[PDB]
Amino acid sequence: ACPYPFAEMERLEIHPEYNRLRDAGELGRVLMPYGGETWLATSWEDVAKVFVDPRFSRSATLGKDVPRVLPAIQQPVIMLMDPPEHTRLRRLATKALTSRRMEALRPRTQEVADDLIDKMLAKGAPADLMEDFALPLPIIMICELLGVPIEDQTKFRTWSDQMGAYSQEVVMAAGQSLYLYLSELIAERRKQNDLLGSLVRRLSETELVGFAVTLLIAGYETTANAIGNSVYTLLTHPEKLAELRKDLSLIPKAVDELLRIIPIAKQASWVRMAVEDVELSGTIVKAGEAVAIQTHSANTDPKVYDHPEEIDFHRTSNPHMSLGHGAHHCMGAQLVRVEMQTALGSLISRIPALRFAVPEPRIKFLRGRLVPSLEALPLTW
Ligand code: HEM
Repeated sequence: ACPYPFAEMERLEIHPEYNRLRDAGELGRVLMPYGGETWLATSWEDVAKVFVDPRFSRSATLGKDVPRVLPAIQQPVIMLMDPPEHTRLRRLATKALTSRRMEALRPRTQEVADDLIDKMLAKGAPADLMEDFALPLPIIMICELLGVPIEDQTKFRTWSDQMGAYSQEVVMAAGQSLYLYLSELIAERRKQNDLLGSLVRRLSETELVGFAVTLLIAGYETTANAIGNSVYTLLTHPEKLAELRKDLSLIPKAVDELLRIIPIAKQASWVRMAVEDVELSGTIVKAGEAVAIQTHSANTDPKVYDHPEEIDFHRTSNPHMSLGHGAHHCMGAQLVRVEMQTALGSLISRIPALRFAVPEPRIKFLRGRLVPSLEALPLTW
């Protein structure tokens, strides 16, 4: 078993191998740094199975020395649950966290988006979209979706930023301040029905605050990167920026085509566990063996997509895996699209003379994460 990761993904590209195996119709076996060897799925068909098939448990690695990447062991989160606990827990949260409820935020997003622009270009010459726009937009929208008082939208932020750049005694101090402030908020909503109110309706207080902290994590630093990384990719392919400044009616299907093509992690997912013998790619991953997935190789499979390694805003359908598949599919999906749609949309519309302030090859990324994130994205206009 050839060791994994294959190469520290510097910048935003992928190691050839993944696509090599997809096409080989080969299921990879790799040696992860911690825990042991794992299997590795790269095909759309075989990444679809691991997302949706019930022969693969996410439960079965809580408290375990499982084929992993970071030494720390994972601490029961929703994304580490199987049916029917997961299903009862998702079934409830879906009744509060609605696709409607999320479309309902588009007018606010416009405000914070279009006034985040106002400020940014109202300041200096060159800017840093990351600190001036890509990072603030999603926390502000997270807050607004929780119905956090705008008088604490900053104090709050400051707490979510110190989850690193902050001392150990003031990491947990932040978390505990966020946990105790987020229960009190749910306490001051039980007497009244928005998202936190709707959540109180069968969920335990423990699961209620749990979820509120999860959404913060699941969709803050991820949504930042999507906005950041997309702008980047769009500026290094203007044939396709231009295609969006001519008509903005495209941006929905664009957001999804940018989601397909940009890698969401620097490497393969947390591993799932086979709870019964399964065939993937002609191999019998036996019960107990572990399988990690690559969404990118699935998101550019020629057996599923035409001209995969090419952008195209007219794709009939777009069954990408950047936002998950089946039971555990991203329950921000709608908010994400909303955020990203209005984020890029105005951004483009407002400032159609946008460009890098530096030679792209010179635009640096970070070494100390699992998701690809720009260290800074300086621009001009
Ligand atoms: C902006 C880019 C985002 C991307 C690319 C993204 C991607 C994903 C992916 C790939 C999963 C797969 C879970 C899995 O099957 O392992 C997922 C799950 C999830 N995401 Fe997101 N997400 C984003 C933003 C958000 C936001 C903004 C929220 C909440 C406000 C959110 C909440 C969740 C939740 C709760 C799950 C777990 C659902 C479950 O386990 O049933 N995400 N997301």
